[PDB]
Amino acid sequence: GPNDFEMIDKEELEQQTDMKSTYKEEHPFEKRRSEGEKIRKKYPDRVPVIVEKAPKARIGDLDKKKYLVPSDLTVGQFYFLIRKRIHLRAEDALFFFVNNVIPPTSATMGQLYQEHHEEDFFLYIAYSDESVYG
Amino acid sequence: GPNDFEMIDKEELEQQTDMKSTYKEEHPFEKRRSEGEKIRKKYPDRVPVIVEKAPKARIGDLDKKKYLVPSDLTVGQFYFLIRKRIHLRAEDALFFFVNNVIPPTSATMGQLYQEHHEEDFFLYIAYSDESVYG
Repeated sequence: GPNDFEMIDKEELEQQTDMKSTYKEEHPFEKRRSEGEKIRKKYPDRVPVIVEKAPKARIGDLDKKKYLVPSDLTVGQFYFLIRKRIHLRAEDALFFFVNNVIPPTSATMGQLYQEHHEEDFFLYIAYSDESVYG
Repeated sequence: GPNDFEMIDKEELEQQTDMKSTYKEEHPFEKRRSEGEKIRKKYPDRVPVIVEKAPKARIGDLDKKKYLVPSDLTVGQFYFLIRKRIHLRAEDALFFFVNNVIPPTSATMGQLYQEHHEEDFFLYIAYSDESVYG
């Protein structure tokens, strides 16, 4: 409601410790929100995901950071598809982080997007060789 | 199924960074699980909550750690009632952390317990004067 009070709640301060994103640094919020809003409108069966390396990760690079992922793929299948894009062995460690936390491997990409997408309509994922974002 | 393979999942490694608890260090898991199962059976309308101070918190002490909380109380109301037990002013900073994260102030204690109780059936909350757990 335009004339209703907006509650400011302590948990918003979690954003003080959000994961680093060069993507966010290079692109202003309004352009990001524009593109993610347009792409969610255009591929509603898919979610847009920015996949970036964690600051101290010792792990092979990824060419593209922007992915349109079917919303019914699990996180585990996404591990496989990113691993295949990085060209990692099955044994090479690969960890995802959403809001600094390893997401459930059973979870769907659509459920992660619904719960953790940002106000620019993008889901941000960091990847590392280690199990702690750092 | 006992004869079925148990999935070992990457997100379990989140527990490597679990918040400190003097309670868990002083009481072995099996005694805690016994008490949390018995107390969940006796009080189905309530959730058992362990409230302990964060390692770096500069904040008044709590005489008791063990609380039986009605599961329909909000996080905001639980803030108020813990505030009343510490005897803090309204304007004195007080933050809760569940699994290192500030919970939603609108969430119910029962929901928080459902998503975040540990295998001893206790919900663990740390409190601090600062907005980041440390």
